[PDB]
Amino acid sequence: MALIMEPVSKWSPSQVVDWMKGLDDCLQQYIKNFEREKISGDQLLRITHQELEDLGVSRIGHQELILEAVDLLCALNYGLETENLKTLSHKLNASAKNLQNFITGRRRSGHYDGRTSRKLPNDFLTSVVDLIGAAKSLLAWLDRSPSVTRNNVIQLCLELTTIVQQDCTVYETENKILHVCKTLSGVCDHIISLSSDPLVSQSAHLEVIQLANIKPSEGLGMYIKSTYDGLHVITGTTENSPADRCKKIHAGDEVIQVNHQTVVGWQLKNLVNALREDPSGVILTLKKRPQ
Amino acid sequence: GSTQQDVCKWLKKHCPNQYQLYSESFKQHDITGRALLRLTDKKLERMGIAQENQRQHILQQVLQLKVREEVRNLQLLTQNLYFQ
Repeated sequence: MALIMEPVSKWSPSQVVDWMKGLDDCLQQYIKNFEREKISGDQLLRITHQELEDLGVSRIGHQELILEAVDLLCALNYGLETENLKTLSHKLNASAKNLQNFITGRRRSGHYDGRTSRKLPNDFLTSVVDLIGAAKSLLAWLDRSPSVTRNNVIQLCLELTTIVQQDCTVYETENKILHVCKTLSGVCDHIISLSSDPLVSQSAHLEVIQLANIKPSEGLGMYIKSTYDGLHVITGTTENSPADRCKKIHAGDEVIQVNHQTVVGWQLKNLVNALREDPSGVILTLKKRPQ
Repeated sequence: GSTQQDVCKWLKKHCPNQYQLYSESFKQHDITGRALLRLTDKKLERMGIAQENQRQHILQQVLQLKVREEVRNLQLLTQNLYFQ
């Protein structure tokens, strides 16, 4: 929300380079050119391949690093105000439906050899994987809100993983996957039907929270996990800590800015540096769950 | 999060045919662990694997690896850090 934070689309080139300084060491060689071209948060959110190449980024590993950061930037600018449990459930049911219609589709085509081949096409893996992603996202949202049914999805996602690893004909692999698909959805519907109708549509918000240290460079007293997806997530605080007493930092919160600097795609290293910079306190912009 | 040299050895292990032909494209483009997992047919063509035939086999391993990561990720969901 524009009261707590200024849109990424409003960032100046300086603001762009600033956030770029906390990304991977191997990408700094480029910020010189981003500078010179006056690349703004505007253009950044939609940077294209050809643009990355003109900025000097040939090694598409380096490209992918940048775009994975900018993808996170997009989740923040468009998604935070938007993503709710309904959204997430729709995305899960959708990727399962599409998988199903994929399977039954393949099977009526003239070129089908699924009853003979055990060679599983790459479509299948990307689909299965993507669906498992949808289910993990649903569950990461469920944990920060109001156990049996949590194991369900986990098992179901696992049944998927073992299905595509079985030295199996593809018709049988397809029957097995088709089954997981139908039930995974049903579980998803059930999770929804069991959900309070005020929370189920609410999305997350931002908050500013100011800490005050009481000794030079003291522990603020929070524990922070940095997910592979890039997230910096507070997992808990410690008693009699600034963080604990402020009553405003909670497990599940995600560090969005540190001292008014967006640290979203950052390497733990540089986030750590950010948090430590001022021994006297820290301003945290936290992504807060609707609960 | 595995190293660039790590990837190269993973390719020699799982994509032997492709390594003789296309070892260098992974070196030239600095395909780290995080980068390998984001890889797609269209991207692979951009690093210079011109033949769709070979591109398939590389993703067949990339995706089979992506799958194995999800077994470990999903197991974890049933069982690093930093502190300030």
